[PDB]
Amino acid sequence: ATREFIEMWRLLGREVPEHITEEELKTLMECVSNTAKKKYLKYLYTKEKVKKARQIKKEMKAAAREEAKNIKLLETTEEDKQKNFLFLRLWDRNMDIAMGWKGAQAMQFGQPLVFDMAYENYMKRKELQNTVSQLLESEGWNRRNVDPFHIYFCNLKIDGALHRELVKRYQEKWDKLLLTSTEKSHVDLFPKDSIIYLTADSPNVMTTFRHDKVYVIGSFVDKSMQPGTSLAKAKRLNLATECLPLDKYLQWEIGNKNLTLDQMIRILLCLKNNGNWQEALQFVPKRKHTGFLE
Amino acid sequence: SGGPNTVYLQVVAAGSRDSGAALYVFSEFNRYLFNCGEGVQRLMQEHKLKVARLDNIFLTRMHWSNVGGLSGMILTLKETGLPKCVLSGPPQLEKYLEAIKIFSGPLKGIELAVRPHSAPEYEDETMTVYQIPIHSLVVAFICKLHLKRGNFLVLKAKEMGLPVGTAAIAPIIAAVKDGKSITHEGREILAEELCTPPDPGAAFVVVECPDESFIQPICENATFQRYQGKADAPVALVVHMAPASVLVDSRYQQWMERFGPDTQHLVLNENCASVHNLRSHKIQTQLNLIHPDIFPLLTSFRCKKEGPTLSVPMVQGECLLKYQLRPRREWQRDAIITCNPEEFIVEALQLPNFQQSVQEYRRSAQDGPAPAEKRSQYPEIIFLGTGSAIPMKIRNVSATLVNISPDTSLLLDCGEGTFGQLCRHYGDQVDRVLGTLAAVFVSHLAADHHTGLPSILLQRERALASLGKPLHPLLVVAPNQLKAWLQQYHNQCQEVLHHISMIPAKCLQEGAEISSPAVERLISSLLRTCDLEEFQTCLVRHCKHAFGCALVHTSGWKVVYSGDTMPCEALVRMGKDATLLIHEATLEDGLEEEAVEKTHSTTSQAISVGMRMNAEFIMLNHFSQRYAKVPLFSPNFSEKVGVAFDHMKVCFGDFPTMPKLIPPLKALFAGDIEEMEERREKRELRQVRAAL
RNA sequence: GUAAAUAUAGUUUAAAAACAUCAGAUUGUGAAUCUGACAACAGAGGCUUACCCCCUUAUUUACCGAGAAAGCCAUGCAUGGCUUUC
Ligand SMILES: Nc1ncnc2c1ncn2[C@@H]1O[C@H](CSCC[C@H](N)C(=O)O)[C@@H](O)[C@H]1O
Ligand SMILES: [Zn+2]
Repeated sequence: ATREFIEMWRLLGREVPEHITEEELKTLMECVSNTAKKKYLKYLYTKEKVKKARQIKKEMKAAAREEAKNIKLLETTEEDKQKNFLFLRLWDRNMDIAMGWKGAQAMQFGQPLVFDMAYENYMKRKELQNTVSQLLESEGWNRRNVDPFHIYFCNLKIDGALHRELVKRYQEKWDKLLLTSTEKSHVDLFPKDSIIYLTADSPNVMTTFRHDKVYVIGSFVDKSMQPGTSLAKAKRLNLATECLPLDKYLQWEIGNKNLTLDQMIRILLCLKNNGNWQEALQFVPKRKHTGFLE
Repeated sequence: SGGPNTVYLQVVAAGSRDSGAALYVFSEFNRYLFNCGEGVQRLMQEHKLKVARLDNIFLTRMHWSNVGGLSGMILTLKETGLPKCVLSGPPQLEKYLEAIKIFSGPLKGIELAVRPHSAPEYEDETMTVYQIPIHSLVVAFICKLHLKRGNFLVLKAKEMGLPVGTAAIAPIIAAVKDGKSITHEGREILAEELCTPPDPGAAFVVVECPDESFIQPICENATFQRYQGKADAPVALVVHMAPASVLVDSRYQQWMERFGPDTQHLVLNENCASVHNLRSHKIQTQLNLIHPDIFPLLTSFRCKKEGPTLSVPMVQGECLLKYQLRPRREWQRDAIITCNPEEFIVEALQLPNFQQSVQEYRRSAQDGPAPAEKRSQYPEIIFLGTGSAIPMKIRNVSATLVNISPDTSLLLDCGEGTFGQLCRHYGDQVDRVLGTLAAVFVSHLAADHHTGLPSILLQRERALASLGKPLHPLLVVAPNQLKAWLQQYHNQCQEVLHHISMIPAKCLQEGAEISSPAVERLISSLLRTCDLEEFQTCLVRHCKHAFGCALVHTSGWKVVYSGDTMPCEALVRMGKDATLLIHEATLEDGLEEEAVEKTHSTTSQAISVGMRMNAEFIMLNHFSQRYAKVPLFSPNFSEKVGVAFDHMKVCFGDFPTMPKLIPPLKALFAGDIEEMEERREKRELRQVRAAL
């Protein structure tokens, strides 16, 4: 009956996926009615379309690489670099090991930066997936930096949805990520005076990056606007709040004033490395503003 | 051409004696309003109701209480840019439309059509409206929804293997939608087989019944009998706008019972109790904390006893009451206003420096000495609204009342909806308060400053009925233009001038010359009624036919009101050493050029005149939306500064206390203070960009 | 507050690709890869196969009341001031 009417709307011609799994059908059933299910089905269909297109492109490139590899075999010119090599080609491993050493040094002496995962109740499933993806990108950008932050994952419930998704996404790397993940709040780990909670709705405007201050970023993705939530949370603890200067330096044009976690961490990393506000704000999406105010 | 989607009905006005009997309907295609009445503009603005696509405006009776507010609605539509609008009612509305011209202002790019009762039908294929006349004259409207038979059955097309995915199938839809039977899949399929049972459209009737003289005729109506019992188009609901006494008539009750359980019988009348402005109640309740009598609680309508339990259901109407008709017919009472004073009090309390400032003010007042000279409470001055333009939620069109004595009251700036504020401010005593009125003053000739003049008069008669006093033509002072257009309204639409007496403002000017002995007698009676000694009128240089007034009593206190004007020496001479001054304050300093262009002064000019006036105290009034909630504060301002707010009560003894209230005011406006800061930043950016 | 437009959750141009992101691979120097993860054009609501709209927030821009007719005064047929009418 259930998959029967799903096949009925398939016959209707609506864009729907094929060979769907059980968890996806459960999620679809979780939807209220009509438009929610239609959006979810269109998503899944587009996901399958992209997956199959990537499969076709990958097979094409594999065949092209095979034939081109035989062609390159035809040369047999030899005398390649005289075999005068100082290092073996193990560069990805060495980069990972160097990043690990730098992460250990940062965990011991790095400046704290907190992501507070206390919004799971303000986020839908899709927003949760987006938040996890942006958290991965932010952590990756932090690792590569010449002077990484010491990243804290505060208020991260062990069995919560966000922690579950992070564990699923990171696999065994989760236990080896060079960062501090804890259920306690940022107020239980650092003095209340050193904490600055970054929000877009704060009356105060950030002027300079401070190296003795602990910046708190709300790991929140609200494509359904909920202004003042991070500000309200910071007010309960009575924490100082700051907002990025975007009206001062950029002609905002059309867009939303709340950036993503990855953009936020990149801006903060640029500022921490003695970058100016122009260089730091180069990470703001160009489609939003029109230029840097002169 | 298409079919109507979900449609909604809404009760804009709860039906109270103040700004009642307003109905609204909206669908995707378009939206309509019934009995715009008076003051519904502010009500719609507050509740975020969309005014666009309001092509048609409807009504039930010619009474000003049902048609008084048309001017504001049409002006708002003109501002929006809607090019066309039409009205439905008795043919005399045409003349009434002409009347509006005399104070319409610049009207262009807008069409003002009319839909007389003689018109057969309106149609538009979206919603149909029926016109039904009444006589002892009232008109009721029956609205029938358009047919939406378009439907297709599920999975039987697949069983029939229809050639889907092609274009030639699209015409075939009409064949099944129109009612054609065709042979497909070896079946002589009929259109009804593949079509959901068509619904012609729900019907609903709107009617107003002033009294039994209109209860009796309605039953002897063929149109009503058509929809009574086994109606061709069953009626989903009926809305009645009549008092409780009319609602309990034996004939009326029988007529209501005729339809049976099929109907729902929504009703609207004075007995309904609700709040028409959450923001106003919230702000006045918050202000009440600072001091009781300056900011008295706004008494809310509260019916003592619910209406008698009639056999048929009686769904009492409420503000924001919502009823969906399609695709489901139900009472969607989801966003109905609620009264939670405690929530407002706690929300205000959870503000920075607010409670602390209030406590500090309490300490200062307690330690402060008692008022010297034991100044008498009377006279009192109550500011109902201080708005300068189309009323907003925060404020209202300029209007003030001065109670000289418990039996003598005068009114200034009788703007739009003033009776609404009178009701909201004086609950049931409104009868005594209205009887207390001796005369009403008119400011410079302008619609905003005299929009609500007619309604007041009508209500007075009702109050006179409550008290039973003999008829007393209320006095009013104004230019001859007011007399002319009021006479036109009297002799065309609704007879009201017999309840009024008029006095030219020029005859009251300093050194004026009596025009007629009757004028002299009228002005002498005016002076005697309120125990006043001198009433002075002076010209003001902001527009033609503009007057500023001054009151001097036997006790010697001199109070001067100016309204729209600019610093004038004659004003200082007239109000030299005046006890109090109430002056307009539209824009802020630094914008002198646009102040001159609009002929309105700013704060700096207000202080300049006040120190020129040499008056004991100065009050600000006539503000604009740009000052959404807060007036400018600065130590450079003298202690005499006074900022008005809705339903603000003041007396002479309060003069040494107004400046002491400056902090707590700004304490409550923290968010609005931030708004002012952002506005000032924007103004600075604009000014520097212009300079460079 | 009211009308317009606009809204790409890593970025950009288009209307789907490129650059990116996370996990694993001790890679013989094309790893310039291979195996996987992610893939939602602001948020929510229908309705005819497909035909779009209605609403809520966010960003940027501009923001509410006097036509004619007749009689008189002054200036060089036109203008200014006033009086009665709609
Ligand atoms: N302009 C800005 N200034 C300061 N912090 C900002 C910012 N834009 C984004 N952020 C940070 O990035 C996080 C994800 S944006 C989500 C914003 C959401 N309205 C809220 O209540 O926070 C924000 O929580 C904030 O920590
Ligand atoms: Zn005014």
